[PDB]
Parts: sequence; structure tokens; C-alpha cells
Amino acid sequence: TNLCPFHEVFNATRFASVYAWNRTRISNCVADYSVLYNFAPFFAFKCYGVSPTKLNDLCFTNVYADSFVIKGNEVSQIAPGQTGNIADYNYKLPDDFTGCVIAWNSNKLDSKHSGNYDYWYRLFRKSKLKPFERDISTEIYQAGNKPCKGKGPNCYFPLQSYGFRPTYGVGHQPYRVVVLSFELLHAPATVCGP
Amino acid sequence: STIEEQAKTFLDKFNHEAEDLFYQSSLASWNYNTNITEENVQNMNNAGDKWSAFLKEQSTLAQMYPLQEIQNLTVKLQLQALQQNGSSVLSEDKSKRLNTILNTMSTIYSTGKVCNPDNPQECLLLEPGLNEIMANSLDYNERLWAWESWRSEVGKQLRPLYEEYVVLKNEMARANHYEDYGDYWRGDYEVNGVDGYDYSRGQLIEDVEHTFEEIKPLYEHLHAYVRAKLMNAYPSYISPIGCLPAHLLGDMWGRFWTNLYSLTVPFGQKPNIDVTDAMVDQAWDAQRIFKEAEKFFVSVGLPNMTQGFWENSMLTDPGNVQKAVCHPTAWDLGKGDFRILMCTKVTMDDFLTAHHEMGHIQYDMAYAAQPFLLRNGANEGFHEAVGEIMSLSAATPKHLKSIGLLSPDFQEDNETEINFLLKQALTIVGTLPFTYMLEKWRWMVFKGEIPKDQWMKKWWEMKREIVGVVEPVPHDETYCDPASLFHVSNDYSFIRYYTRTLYQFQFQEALCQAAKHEGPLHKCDISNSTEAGQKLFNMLRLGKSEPWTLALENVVGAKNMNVRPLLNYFEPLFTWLKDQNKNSFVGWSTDWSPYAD
Ligand SMILES: *[C@@H]1O[C@H](CO)[C@@H](O)[C@H](O)[C@H]1NC(C)=O
Ligand SMILES: *[C@@H]1O[C@H](CO)[C@@H](O)[C@H](O)[C@H]1NC(C)=O
Ligand SMILES: *[C@@H]1O[C@H](CO)[C@@H](O)[C@H](O)[C@H]1NC(C)=O
Ligand SMILES: *[C@@H]1O[C@H](CO)[C@@H](O)[C@H](O)[C@H]1NC(C)=O
Ligand SMILES: *[C@@H]1O[C@H](CO)[C@@H](O)[C@H](O)[C@H]1NC(C)=O
Ligand SMILES: *[C@@H]1O[C@H](CO)[C@@H](O)[C@H](O)[C@H]1NC(C)=O
Ligand SMILES: [Cl-]
Ligand SMILES: [Zn+2]
Repeated sequence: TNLCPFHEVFNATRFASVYAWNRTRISNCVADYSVLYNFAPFFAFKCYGVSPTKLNDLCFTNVYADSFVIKGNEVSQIAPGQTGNIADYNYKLPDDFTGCVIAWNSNKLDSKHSGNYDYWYRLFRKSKLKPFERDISTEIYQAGNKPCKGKGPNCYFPLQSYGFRPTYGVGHQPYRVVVLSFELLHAPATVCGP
Repeated sequence: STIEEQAKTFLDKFNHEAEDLFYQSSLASWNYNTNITEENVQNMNNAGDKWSAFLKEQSTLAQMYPLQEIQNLTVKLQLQALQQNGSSVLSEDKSKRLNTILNTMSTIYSTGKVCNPDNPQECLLLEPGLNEIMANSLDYNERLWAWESWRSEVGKQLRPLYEEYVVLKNEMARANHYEDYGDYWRGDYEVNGVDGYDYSRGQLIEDVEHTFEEIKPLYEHLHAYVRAKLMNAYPSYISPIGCLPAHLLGDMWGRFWTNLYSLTVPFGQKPNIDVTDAMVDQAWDAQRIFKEAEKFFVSVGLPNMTQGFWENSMLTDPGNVQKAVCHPTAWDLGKGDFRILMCTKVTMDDFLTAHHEMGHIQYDMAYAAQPFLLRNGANEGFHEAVGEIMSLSAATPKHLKSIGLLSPDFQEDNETEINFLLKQALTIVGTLPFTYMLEKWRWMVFKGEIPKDQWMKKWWEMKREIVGVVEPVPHDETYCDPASLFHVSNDYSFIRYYTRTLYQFQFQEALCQAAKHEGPLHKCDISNSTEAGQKLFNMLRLGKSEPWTLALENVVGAKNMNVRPLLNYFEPLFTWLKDQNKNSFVGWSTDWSPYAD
């Protein structure tokens, strides 16, 4: 009757930024899923490859949970086969993904007056990302012709800040996002429902 | 490789940085204006200084992108609106001279004081002293004293300062490839590279002249009626064919004739619409007023107010402990935050002003999705027009009866509507010749058609020719009387009000046609018509990314300013007025003056 660290993943304090999406590996559990329901009033529960009521009757070999914070529109942006600055330069989700996404509103823990500048995201990369990629770049971008060195007039630092403050609109408000991925492949499933 | 995509990049960086910096600056301004202290002044000063430094830095950097190699229209507009260096093209010495002169104008106008000739220690400001004096006193001598003392006290100081102001402004205009500063201000309505929608810098002059040509006849008819009423009131001061004295127009400069209603009312025995008693009887408060205006905007299909708007905006005078300046202003701080600040009182006037401000808020929220450099009206004249059209719609007695503030037994009749339209004319018709006068005078002063030693001579000659107002006291070229106005002394364009006057009635006629309403336009209401709301939104979402002509056509289907809505809206008052004016002289003679006997 060993349970997952679901409380330990949905109740942290320092969810990393989207340019470095923290990955927790889930195995050797029995998987309580009433906690996936009772936790917070929620804002989005779009499940794709699994029925969201028919999940306790399934067995999985390995499950991955990735948690990070984004703005309001980007929550709708995270979806199979989409476009935009968060789905093309920070986080890409595969078109054949089978799992559930989680999005609730964090306004009391991850929020402060006088601004919050600890979180970041990436608007600039040479090309498109591939599904499930981590890329902590440090290089300076380039326009099309200049052999520039450092932070040239056409060569910028490709990291910005998520200015967060508690007097912001809902559309720009700092939602907390975690994505749950399963694998329906023939192998000994170490996680099952009671 | 190409330069346009580099511009795209640079703009992509600029929008994101500017959102945060401008939010900080505007939040500092808000917390200053809601709470008047000193450290708040320090904070807003720091924030504005940072914001201005960011602007000058971005302009200096992006100036290296030449506009001749951009094809995307939105990118071109973004980079052009960015690239206007404005004062920085001029030398630093002349720049600091200009800013010192500007601050000097601001201090002289805001702190100008006049003292009565009997008590040297008893002196009055313009606001509220002289404003109340010429807005409430019926004594000819007191109005004359206020007018002459204020002008002789402010214009004489501001004359050479204004001369150097015009000199530097012309220099910087010629630096920025403009022939005159008037052309710099006319550049607001400019669009290029859009076929079937272009507009030249002289086209605005031609259009405003032609429109005034069509709007004049109502104006001399109203002038004749007001002259008859004033001569009835003041037999010994007003000639039956001469121009009206300047200090008998209801405000400090003859800008509005809203005051003269009590003296020029056609039927002084018919009741006036005032639901202030209805406000107190039903115990209405600010929250209920703004919920009323909320559901009014909902009725056409516009969205609700955001939760932050109701939560954090200051909807009442914050007591006596903390002081605030509550001129009705709508603030768009960005990042999905919108606010309203004005001292609500329980009167129908504040009831209309609330609708106007929430119209501003809806306009601002509509184009929130546009980029940072284009989040503004298609031109300058759309914001306040959209604000005022909601007030015009809400002022209709039909809406008042519908929302239970006017008794259904109230009897609408010809006399009451005649009084109402005469009030609306005294508010609206009176200002059009004055705005045309001031703007055209400024334009020909900047262009150089009037040498220095007859500016005021030409000014008053053209007034007696056009607006039909003659000075009661002769002046020499030592005065700078036009600078005695807020807009003239503090660097604002003024044709905006004429443009707004045309635009709001164009919009009203179009929407009222869309609302399938029958009868006089002044009784038209747009509520409960979602088609009107979607028509409004179909231009609301645009911002200023496309030409203003296209935005105007999106609402009215016409590509230019036109005067038919105004004349059609005032036609019954026009026929009443020409009915009365059969036994009075129409027109004004420029030679007669109060000081010539
Ligand atoms: C997180 O844990 C603390 C105790 O460690 C608990 O009080 C709190 O309720 C938890 N968070 C939520 C959202 O329940
Ligand atoms: C998530 O963050 C914790 C604490 O910062 C760290 O120990 C863990 O390795 C991270 N997991 C990742 C980056 O996958
Ligand atoms: C206004 O600012 C002063 C200065 O800090 C402060 O003491 C006061 O509480 C403020 N009043 C408000 C926020 O209503
Ligand atoms: C201009 O660029 C924007 C975004 O880069 C694009 O949506 C639009 O279609 C472009 N228009 C033209 C005329 O190139
Ligand atoms: C928001 O608008 C809807 C649509 O009319 C309305 O039913 C609802 O009451 C509004 N919200 C509030 C808090 O009144
Ligand atoms: C608009 O429709 C509502 C809903 O029936 C009604 O209560 C209100 O009186 C209507 N107003 C007008 C002006 O027709
Ligand atoms: Cl005047
Ligand atoms: Zn307004």
C-alpha cells in the first residue's frame, strides 16, 4: 500500500520556470486518484488519450509528471499540435500524447508585491524544439549577416522575466501547470489502481 | 538576413520590456493620484524618468532600421510610431530651453493670480475663482473685470515666451521634415501605402473648411437667437446686428455656451429631467450606478467588468484623511488591469459621467490584444467620442423610464424636446466655431502667414468675421490672450474637439440605423440590440493598426468626415430656430464694438 509522492509534487514551493521544466519520475506505487480530484477548484482538466473517469481501471509501467508556471493564455496553448512562443521555444508536447493536463490558479504562494523576477522563459531559439526537450542555452542570438560578438545591437540575451504581481488580470495571471504522461506499452506495470 | 525580420525581433523584445516598465510607471501615477503625499511624488518621478529613458534608448537604437525596406504594414506602423524622436532631433541646449519654457508656461497658467483693485492681499486663481465669477455672476462689470484682469495678467507674461516657443517648434518641425509645427500636429491623421484610404496633410484643412461651410447656417441662426435673448437681458450693452461681447458667453473664453441656458431657455416653465431626486429616494449609491452602466454595456453584448476593476478601483471620495484628484479619468495600466477614479456623487450628472468613463474602459479593453505600440485609438478622436456617445444614449428619457428612474406617466412633448435640443446646441454648436478659430489661428501662426506685430489683430478680426464675438476692451500686441487657455499654454492639439463632434454623431446615426429605431434621433436608444454591439466591436478590436478611414467605414460605411448626422440630428431645432429668427437680423457686423461709441 505504498503511495506516490503526489502530495510532494502538488505541494512544493519552487516550481521551476518553463525553460527548465522539472521532471519527476513516478513508479512503484499504488495510485490514489481521488487526490487528483479534491485538490483545488481547478481551471482546466483536458484529458486526451485516457478517459478521465476511466483511469483507476488501468495499469501503467512508468508515469512522468512535469511541473512549471506560465501565463493564462499559455495554459490554453499547451495542447497537442499547437503554435506559439511557449509551445515552440520552451515546451513541446507530442501529437500522439496520451494523458491529462492540470491547471489551477496560484495567487497566494507564487505571488508577491514589488514584483517577482525569479521566474524566466525563452522567446528566442535558432529553430523549433523537438518533443520533450531540455535546452538551457547561454549563447547570444544572431540576426542573419553579422559575425557579432556578445550582446550586439542585433544580438540579444534570449531570456526574459515573468513579472508577477497580485493586482494583475486573470488572463495574465500566473497559473500553475503540471502535465501527466502515461505509457500504454506491453511491459510489467508497477503502478495499478486498488 | 533581411531587415524587416530584425525589426520584428527588436519589436518583440520592446513590447515585453515596455509592458512591465509602463505598468510600473502608471501604477506609481495611480497610487500618487489616489493618495496625495510627497514620497508618492518621488516614486512616480522615478518611474516616469525610467520610462522616458527607456523610450529615448529604444528610439536611438531602432533609428538604424530604414523604413524604406519594410513591406509588412503593421511592422511599418510600429517602427514609425517608435522612430519619432520628437524633441531629441534638436540640439540639447535648445531642448532644455524648450522644456524650461514649457514648465514656465505650466507654472504661470496654473499659478496665475489676479487681485481686485480694492484689496491687494485678496487675490483669486483662475480655478475656481474666476471660473465661478464668469460662470455664475450676471453683473456686466464683474465679468468684464475678471476677463480683462486675467488676460492682462497672463498674456503679457506669456507673450515673448510663446514667441520663442513657436520659433523652437518651427525649428524642430523643419528638422523632422515638416514645414511647420502645425503640420507636425496635422500628421496625426496621416496614412500612406493603403490604396483607397490615403489622406494628405492639406486634405484635413480642406475637409474641416468644407465641413464648417456646411455647419455655419445653424450657427448664425443660434447666434441670432442668443443675441436676441441677451439684448432682452442687457439692452444697453448689445447691438442688434453687432457681435456678442466676449465676457458674456458663460465661460472663461467663450468655449461653451452651456451656462447661458438659464437666460436663453425657450420655455422656462416646463420641467427639466433630473433623476437626482430619484437617486436619493431609492437610496442609490456609486456601486449601483456603475452596476447600472455595467448592465447597459451588457445589453449590447459587451463583456462584464473584470474582478480587479470592482475590487481595487476607487469608486468613492476616499474620505478626508487622504486627498485625491478625481477628474474623471480611465486608466489602462496594462497586463489586463483597468481602473476608474472619480469622486462619485449622487446626481444624474455623475450618472452620465460614469457611463462615459466606462465607455472609455470598454474601448481600452477591446484592443487589449493588440501589440504595445498600437494600443490606442485609430486616431486621437475616437476615445472621447465613444465615451460621449454612451452618455448621449443613456440621457434619453426612454431609457430612464425603462430602468425605473423616470415615472411612466411623464409626458414627452415638443416643448421639452425643444428645450433639450437647445441645451445640446448651446453645449455643442457653440464650441465648433471657437475650436475652428483657435486651431486655424495656431496653424497660420506656425506656418508664418502672420508676422509678429499683428497676431492678435488678425486673431480678433477673424473672430469678428467668423465666430461673431467682439472684444469689450481694445488690446495691443503686448497680450498673449490665446495662451490664457489650458490647451494653448500647455501644448495640446485642439482640432480634436471638432473632429470628435463630427465623429460621435456619425457613430450615433449609424448605430441608430442599425438599431431599427423610428423617429427623431435624439430619442434613439441602442440598448437591447446585440447587432449594435457587434457593429461597435467590429471597430473596437482594431486599435490603430489599420488606417483610421477603414475603421470609420467599418462603422458608418463612409471613408471621410461628413456633416449630415449633425444637421439631421439638429434639424427640428433648426426649423424651430428659423421660425423664431424671422423677426430678427441674421448675421453679425464686424465693425461694431462695445468700446467704440
Ligand atoms: C501543503 O502542505 C502544508 C503542510 O506541509 C499544508 O498545510 C497545506 O495545506 C498544503 N497545501 C495544500 C494546497 O493543501
Ligand atoms: C526538481 O527540483 C528539485 C529541487 O530544486 C531537484 O532536486 C530535482 O532534481 C528537480 N528535478 C528535475 C530538474 O527533473
Ligand atoms: C497615503 O500615503 C501615506 C504615506 O505613506 C500613508 O501613510 C497613508 O496610509 C496612505 N493612505 C492611504 C494608502 O490611504
Ligand atoms: C505581418 O506580420 C504579422 C506577424 O509577424 C503577420 O500576422 C501578418 O500577416 C503580416 N502581414 C503582412 C502584410 O506581411
Ligand atoms: C457577467 O455577464 C453575464 C452575462 O449577462 C451576467 O449574467 C453576469 O451576472 C455578469 N456577472 C456579474 C458578476 O454580474
Ligand atoms: C431590455 O430588455 C430587458 C429584458 O427584458 C428589459 O427588462 C428592459 O426593460 C429592456 N429595455 C429596453 C429599453 O427595451
Ligand atoms: Cl477669448
Ligand atoms: Zn472621457
